[PDB]
Amino acid sequence: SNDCVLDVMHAIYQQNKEHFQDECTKLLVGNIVITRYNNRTYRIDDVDWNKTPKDSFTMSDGKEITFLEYYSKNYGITVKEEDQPLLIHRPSERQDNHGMLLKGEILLLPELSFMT
Amino acid sequence: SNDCVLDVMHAIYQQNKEHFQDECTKLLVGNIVITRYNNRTYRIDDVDWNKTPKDSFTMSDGKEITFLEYYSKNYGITVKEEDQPLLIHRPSERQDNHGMLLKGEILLLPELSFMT
Repeated sequence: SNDCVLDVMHAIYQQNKEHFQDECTKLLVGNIVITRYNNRTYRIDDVDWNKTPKDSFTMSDGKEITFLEYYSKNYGITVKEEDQPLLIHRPSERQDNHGMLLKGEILLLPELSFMT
Repeated sequence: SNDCVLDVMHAIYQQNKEHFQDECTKLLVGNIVITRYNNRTYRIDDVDWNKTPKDSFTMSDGKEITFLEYYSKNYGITVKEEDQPLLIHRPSERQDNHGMLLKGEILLLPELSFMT
């Protein structure tokens, strides 16, 4: 059926990629992980596929820093896979304020998380 | 089950990616495409997922050139998607020489190929 091949390989791609992501979340969301570099423990609520260790976050005074730097400075850890998604853990009284959010959101790297 | 999360997301990834590729070939291999930039027509025998327009090929005297340059110089075409696979078309009397190959192999970009 007349149509650019790449464009077809793009549609097909999406349909598959999406099934892949929906399969990791359906397997991770709900379970408990251990950040081994600090013996802590969190329960995954979501996976953020649109973020990556190259992205940055904003500390208290506004200063921004990429997850890559944050981990080598605070933990002396060199993140290998700079293309992994971020694991999301949400606290217990996060939204509350009818609309606006309170507590932020905890972001872990799959590379440093281990299952149980 | 105790195991690094990323490593799990890697296995799961493969199993999916592979299904994706096996789905494009199972849909392209056998069909006829039209390189619109020259009204030619070929029958896809394979898709080479391990190659990309950034790879190069060797002309008659050995001189190497990337598909990206080859297309802007010979056709004045600027390839957008530098991450697409290469479509493979094999001729009719290619191997012959009990072992060694004769005629090479024709490589088309999905971005420039259209189906029928």
